[PDB]
Amino acid sequence: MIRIENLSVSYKETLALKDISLVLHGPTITGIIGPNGAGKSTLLKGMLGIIPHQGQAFLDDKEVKKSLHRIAYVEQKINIDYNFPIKVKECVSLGLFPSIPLFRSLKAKHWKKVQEALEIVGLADYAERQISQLSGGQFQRVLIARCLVQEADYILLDEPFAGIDSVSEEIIMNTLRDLKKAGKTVLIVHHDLSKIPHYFDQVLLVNREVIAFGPTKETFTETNLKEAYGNQ
Amino acid sequence: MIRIENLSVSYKETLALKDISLVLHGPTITGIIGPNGAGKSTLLKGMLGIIPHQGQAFLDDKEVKKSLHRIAYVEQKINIDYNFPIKVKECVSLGLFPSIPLFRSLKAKHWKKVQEALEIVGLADYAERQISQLSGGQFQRVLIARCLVQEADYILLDEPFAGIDSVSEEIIMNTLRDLKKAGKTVLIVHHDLSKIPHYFDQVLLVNREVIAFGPTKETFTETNLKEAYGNQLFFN
Amino acid sequence: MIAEFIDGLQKFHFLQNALITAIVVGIVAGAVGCFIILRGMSLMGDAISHAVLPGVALSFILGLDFFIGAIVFGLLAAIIITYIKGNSIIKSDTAIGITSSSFLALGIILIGVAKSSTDLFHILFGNILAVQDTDMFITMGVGAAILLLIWIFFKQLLITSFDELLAKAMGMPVNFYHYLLMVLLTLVSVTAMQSVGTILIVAMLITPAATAYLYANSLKSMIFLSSTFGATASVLGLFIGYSFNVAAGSSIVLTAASFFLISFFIAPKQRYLKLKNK
Amino acid sequence: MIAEFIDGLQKFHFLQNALITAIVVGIVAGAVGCFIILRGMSLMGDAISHAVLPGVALSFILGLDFFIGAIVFGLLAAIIITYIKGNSIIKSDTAIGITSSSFLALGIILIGVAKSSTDLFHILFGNILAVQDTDMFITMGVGAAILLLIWIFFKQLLITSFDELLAKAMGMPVNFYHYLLMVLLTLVSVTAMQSVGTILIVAMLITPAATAYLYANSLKSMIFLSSTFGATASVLGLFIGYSFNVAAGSSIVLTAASFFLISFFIAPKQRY
Ligand SMILES: OC[C@H]1O[C@H](O[C@H]2[C@H](O)[C@@H](O)[C@H](OCCCCCCC3CCCCC3)O[C@@H]2CO)[C@H](O)[C@@H](O)[C@@H]1O
Repeated sequence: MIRIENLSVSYKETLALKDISLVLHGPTITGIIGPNGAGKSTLLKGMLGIIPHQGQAFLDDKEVKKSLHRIAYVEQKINIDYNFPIKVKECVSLGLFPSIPLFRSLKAKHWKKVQEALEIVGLADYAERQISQLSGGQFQRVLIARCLVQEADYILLDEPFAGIDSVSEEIIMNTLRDLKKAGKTVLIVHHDLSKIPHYFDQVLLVNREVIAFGPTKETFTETNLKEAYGNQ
Repeated sequence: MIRIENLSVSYKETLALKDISLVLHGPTITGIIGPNGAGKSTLLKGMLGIIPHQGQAFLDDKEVKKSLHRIAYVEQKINIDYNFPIKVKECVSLGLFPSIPLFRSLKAKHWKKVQEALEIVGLADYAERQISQLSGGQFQRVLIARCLVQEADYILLDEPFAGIDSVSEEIIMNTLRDLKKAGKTVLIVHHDLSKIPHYFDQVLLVNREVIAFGPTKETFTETNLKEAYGNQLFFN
Repeated sequence: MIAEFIDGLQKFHFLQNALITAIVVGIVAGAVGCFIILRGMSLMGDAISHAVLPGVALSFILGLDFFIGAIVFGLLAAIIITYIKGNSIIKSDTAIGITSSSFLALGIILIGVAKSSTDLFHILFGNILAVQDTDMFITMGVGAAILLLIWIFFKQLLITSFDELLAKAMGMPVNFYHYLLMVLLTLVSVTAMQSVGTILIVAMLITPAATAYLYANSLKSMIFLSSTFGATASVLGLFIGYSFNVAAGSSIVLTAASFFLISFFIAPKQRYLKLKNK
Repeated sequence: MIAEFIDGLQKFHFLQNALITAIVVGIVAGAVGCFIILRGMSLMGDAISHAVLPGVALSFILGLDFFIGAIVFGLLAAIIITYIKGNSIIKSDTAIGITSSSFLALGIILIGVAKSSTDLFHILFGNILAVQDTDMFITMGVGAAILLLIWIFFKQLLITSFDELLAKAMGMPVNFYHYLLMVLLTLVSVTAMQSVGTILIVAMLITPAATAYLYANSLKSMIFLSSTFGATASVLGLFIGYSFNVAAGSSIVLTAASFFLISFFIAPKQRY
């Protein structure tokens, strides 16, 4: 369960996000939709405490900021530096870094998870490649593989279906369905309004405030979308 | 008559705009709409030739790039540095600079235009004031006054109604309605889907490609909108 | 201490040339400096100052004019900075850091082989007390040329600095006025070597302008203030160095820095600390 | 040329210490330098070096260790920069330039009262040909401490430089490693006062790193190459300065720049 209380984030003068109170239940694949730049992606950063925010957030009778080991955050591809010298397997292994303490190294059991995570997303033969050499769809699968090795009960993605090939989308989506089958919560910030009932069983419509929230067929309506995107 | 023909743009590898072809007749107040970051704003820059682009655009036979004096561009407020040392009247006077040749200055003739432009937008008392000492609504009206002094036949506004009060919004829209009555094309990239049939008589729905184009009532429909915002993959 | 400084300016010919050169450098560097910090070129101001050194040194041994060498090596740097970015994954700031320090190091080598150790120290740090008449009159000539060039292109430099996107929509050659300021910057750099020296040129550009930026309500007002702060800081620093027997170039910069520090708190626009307090 | 240099390294004592000190500065500045350019701190690297001068100057007057003053005045500059941004209209690049030039001027005056102008030149540009034993052992000691700290927090410095946004989501103290990295930077700065000098430290930080950045396929590989190019440039630079009787500090920088210029064309990644 992801409960939120009066979460707000200020851009500079006006509020980017305004008083978000919500209670999300799992297991689920939930979709955060709405206009670009109007709260979607900020909600995830304010929830995890990545940026300064005014409200609170909880994960199962415990605060989110004291439970970051239970969450896996997958950021947008745009933010990541592709020129940085790093192989695919080394990028995937970054997900294991929290579990490794100081004065310790990655043993053979840890590389087992990296080799298994790549096989799940179909990048076993791209292990020694540089991340600059991969395509947009392939690179998302590396970030999903990096997320899998954390073994989080909660998964937070940010526009993972934005600008990718259909072969990657199939692999990514099948992986997320399996996480829901494993009794885990998936919260995705969707880039547009494509395939809403296919991707998501719960939908959270956002434009500064929460316009609507609930199961897809009920909440993904003509009226709610007009209220969100139409603004006035 | 604006005339776009197979215009394309690429910021980094991928295509921002894909094969834009269009002919816009005026006078009119046309609204460019669609998802934010999909092509709306890039079209005005590609049309004017501010950024590299594969294609050409024309204005009444003659080309756009060889007739920039006939156009006036009003960019977003975010691009402009508010902290820059410049008064309101001095900011409005920048529109006249193309008319002034080298080794020449603004006489009393030109400053009369600036104060009249401010009287139209309702900022005659703010002439001797910093642009930093203004609200979002007021600063937008200064940029519209800066546009008026150019006396352009074509007007391009990038999200002018984004983040302004209703008093400024009405004053700005009255000014643009007067420009329509003068017999001039006003092309505006809108920030959302608010007051579309009220403001615009024509609509240009853009998401990389041109999804729809024509009169508002005919084109501003849920079928066209959901194709744009759904990205050719909208589920009911 | 104040009395004998005024008396020294009446007697000595070297202190007169030190005063006039310090004044002219302070005025012109502060005038150009306004455009440097407004256009976001504070880094480039420091880079070109270093890039000029090898051109000034190479121009000396070949027997050419000092200002010609500064432009060639000044433009060579700007070419490399853009060329590094365009043909590699090396970032902009790293390309500016590598090319500036490399040109600086080259300049020290070229000066060492030809001229003495004292000459290198003076080129890097100042020697305001030993400027010849020919150097003074050329400084006034090139300094006045810089000012009247800005006066002619004031309207064009205004729009391009404030709103470059509007300038492109009007069909203005924005690249022309960018290179104009960099041509002016090199002329200021070689001029500023006399007072503050190669190492502290950047200070005379940005520090007076930054101080004037806290007060000014217009570009014309900002240039006037930036030149006044620069000129005043140049005079006080000369008075400090000559009297107390300390580095004149550093005293001039510290005086400018103290004007900024004082202005940082007492300026009307800075007194919007009340906004953040509540 | 080469025979005279090898003969000099056996008979002359300062040339032995000049070689050893130049190796250590080249290795450590190369390793730290990798993190500087990858995180986009090349500008801040130059400013911190200038901010070290008043600390090292004031440290000699009070009779304290140079490292204490450098860390204090080094981080003071960084604190002033952010303070200028947050409490004024002045932008970042202007604020960095103002504080570094102001601190450098403050350092020149503070050196002027206690030390002479020849000492100012040595702190600012090298004195590679006259480093003492006590200075060499301190350099090797502090240089080893920098390499150890990087080795201990390698995974933590890796993840924060590459994907800081993920490190924040994991709950890592991202600011701690940012300040740790700036402490290493200030330790290299005072260490570099006996080879290239205060003014040309940035060159030995970023240029060997940027050269290694053209070849490297990992951070570990990059640090190895950056330290190799840093060490080799420091050796050949000393050979040039010794043989032709010219500024060795500058000769070391030009040698590092020449490797970069060559690597710009011949590198596999630059070709494809
Ligand atoms: O060349 C002969 C001169 O050489 C020295 O003076 C030199 C000295 O080596 C250096 O300390 C200073 O550098 C000042 C800065 C040099 C950079 C170029 C300055 C530009 C300024 C614009 C006009 C052209 C010179 O120059 C003076 C002469 O002026 C000695 O004082 C003396 O032998 C003689 O007066």
